[PDB]
Amino acid sequence: SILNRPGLGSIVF
Amino acid sequence: TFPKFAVTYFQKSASHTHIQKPLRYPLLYHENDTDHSAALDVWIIILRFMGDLPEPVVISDRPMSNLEKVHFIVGYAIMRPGLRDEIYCQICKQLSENYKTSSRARGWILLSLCLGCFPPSERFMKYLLNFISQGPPSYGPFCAERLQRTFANGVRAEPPTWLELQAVKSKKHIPIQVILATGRSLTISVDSASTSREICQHVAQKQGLRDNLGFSLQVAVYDKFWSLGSGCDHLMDAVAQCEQLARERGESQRQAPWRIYFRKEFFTPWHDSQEDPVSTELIYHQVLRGVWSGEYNFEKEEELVELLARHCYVQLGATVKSNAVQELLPSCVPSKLYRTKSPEKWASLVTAAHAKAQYTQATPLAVREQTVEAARLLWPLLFSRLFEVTTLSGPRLPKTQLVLAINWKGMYFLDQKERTLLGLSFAEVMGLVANKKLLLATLQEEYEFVSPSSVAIAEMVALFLGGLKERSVFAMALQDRRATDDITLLPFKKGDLLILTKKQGLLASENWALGQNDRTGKTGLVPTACLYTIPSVTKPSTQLLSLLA
Repeated sequence: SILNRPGLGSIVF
Repeated sequence: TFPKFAVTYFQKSASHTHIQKPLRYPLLYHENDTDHSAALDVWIIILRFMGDLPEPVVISDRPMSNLEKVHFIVGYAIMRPGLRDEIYCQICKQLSENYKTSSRARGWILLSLCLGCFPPSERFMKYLLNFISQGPPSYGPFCAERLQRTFANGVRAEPPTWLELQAVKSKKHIPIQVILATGRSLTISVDSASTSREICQHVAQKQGLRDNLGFSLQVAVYDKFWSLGSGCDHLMDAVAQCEQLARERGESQRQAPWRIYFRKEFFTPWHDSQEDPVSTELIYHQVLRGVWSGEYNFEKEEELVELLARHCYVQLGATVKSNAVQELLPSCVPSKLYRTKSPEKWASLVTAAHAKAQYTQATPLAVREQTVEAARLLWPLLFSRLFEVTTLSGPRLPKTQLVLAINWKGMYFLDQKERTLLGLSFAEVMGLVANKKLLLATLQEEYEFVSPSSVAIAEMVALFLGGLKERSVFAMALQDRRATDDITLLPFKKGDLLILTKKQGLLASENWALGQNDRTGKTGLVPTACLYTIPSVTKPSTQLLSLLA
């Protein structure tokens, strides 16, 4: 998805 | 001069000098409670850390690591702003006439860190500077420069990282490897107060990146990552977040398996790929890697074929040899897709689109710019800066916990499950203000939000609006002007679409511009005072002009 960038992991806020 | 400050402000008649005892009352006056009590506990840990108090044996009879101690002191000083002054005097008392050789050194380490992570209050600043001024020639200028830095770049939002404790014993500057999208990594010198704005400026001057708008600094650890922007955040305070995550996971605080990338987060609404070659190169690579990984994911095959074809022109040119093509395609196409069908059909389709479009047989830069432009159009949401926002009052946006993604196409409000609830063009944005609340007014509906980043998210939109506004050649008429015998004047009605004829809306220094009326077709002179510039870079549609009336 948008929140999951493959290769960088998952975002956080 | 710290003697004079103590003589004036010290509340309990406390010693201006070293003490080896607890403190019955704090050095300064604190009207607020908690601050009063916190001052004394902080003091207990300062002493226990300098050796001036015995640390306990397996209230504060509790033990802690000297790292935990530092975190305690600095932590209180950040979270509670008043203690910041008290604490400094607390480490000045203990560092004035401290005759134990080690205790002095530990105290000055504590000033290295505390002067790293927060400032003094306005009233106490100069005195602290003097006491630092008569320091040991080793840490003397070190702490003054750390204080100048911190005073300039703000209060760190986190206690010192282990990496900073190392830097304090070193009294050095910190090397940090920043991964560029090329795969090469530039190592940058960094101190406590280093900011992603500064770091990005250093990367620019290193790789010569003239168009820097939108390049951000991302931090990735442990299958999790977040962004530092090109903004004013402190990367040491990201590294501290990572450490306090790794200790949570069980690994060492110094285990630190984190990395910093220099990545393109934004696309500006005025983006020109042909403006900078360097940007085009880094963001070309970043794109292609993203296609390899599946980050940037295609919805239609012909687009992927065209990207691969472009890539072949960039790496090959007008020579079509399936020994080279069938060699590149496995490396470019992701595994999931390249396994979906034969390399014969794959090399055949890439070479087919290659022969079709490349009939000119174009600089490689041109093709790279083309694929950058293609990316910018295809993935507006993946090239957005994301924020977490919670709606308070609005219609058409029912959700109350949301994700706002701002990008070149506009503002986009995102379902926690990733479906877009509401789109907005910047031409539709009638104001965005931060109060920790946020007031967004559009042409039709007004909303109110509570997000932590609200200031930032009101700033970025401002940066995009003003940007467009300066480049806007489009305007709407406000009042009317009926035609005269003077054919120099331009006739128009209210709400007319005036196109401003190679007047960038930037040039409002002058009070006159000339243009043509989109309805009339008549072309004449217009007072700049009757123009409302529309922040669009393309001719605004009737749909947008009905709303703007």
